[PDB]
Amino acid sequence: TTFTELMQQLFLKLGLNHQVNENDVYTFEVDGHIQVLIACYHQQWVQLFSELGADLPTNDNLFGEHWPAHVQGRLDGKPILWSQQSLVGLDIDEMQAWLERFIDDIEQRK
Amino acid sequence: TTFTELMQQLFLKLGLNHQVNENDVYTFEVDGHIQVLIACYHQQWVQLFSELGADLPTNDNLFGEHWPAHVQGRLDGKPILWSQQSLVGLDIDEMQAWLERFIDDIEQRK
Ligand SMILES: [Pt+2]
Ligand SMILES: [Pt+2]
Repeated sequence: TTFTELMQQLFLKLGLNHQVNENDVYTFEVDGHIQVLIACYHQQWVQLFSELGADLPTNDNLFGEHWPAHVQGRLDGKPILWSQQSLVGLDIDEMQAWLERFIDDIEQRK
Repeated sequence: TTFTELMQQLFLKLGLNHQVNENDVYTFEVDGHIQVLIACYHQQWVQLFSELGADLPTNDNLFGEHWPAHVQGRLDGKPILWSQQSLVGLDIDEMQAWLERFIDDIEQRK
């Protein structure tokens, strides 16, 4: 199905409150300090995004730890974490696991 | 089809010589200075890998420039570039374009 269908089914299932902006980007907060953005690009890629605060900028950024990989980047000089995967074949179960996995990773870093 | 089917069809089409090792990793050289490794992990992910020499380690590593993204990492303190995408939905045409695109990117950096 489309990104929104997936997104809806996702939040409507996990009973989590969400926030969609004008550009069609979903946001969900973990506890009270973790914000995760989820957008779809070019009708194929699902992007995850979350800020890290003032984490250890020294990250080798190799693939292997996660599938897909969690990449640490520099935005506004400020540390961020992102993950991407194609929509094709993406089921609600994989979506949930990927998120949990990304959420988990965020905490361990912050 | 499987990774190998794809891989074969790829090299057998572009008329490029290749080299498969013991771990089932394909290698292809561009001109005489560019080596690209292609492996499949967990029967789902196709990984691209190539060394950069002594490039500018200062890379923000944001998504957006390419789909999928070309990530710059540190392996053995030495700069590398990688890209990953799921096998599902992956056709020989996308494979070729992704490679060309990765190859291109390597050159511009080295
Ligand atoms: Pt597009
Ligand atoms: Pt596996």
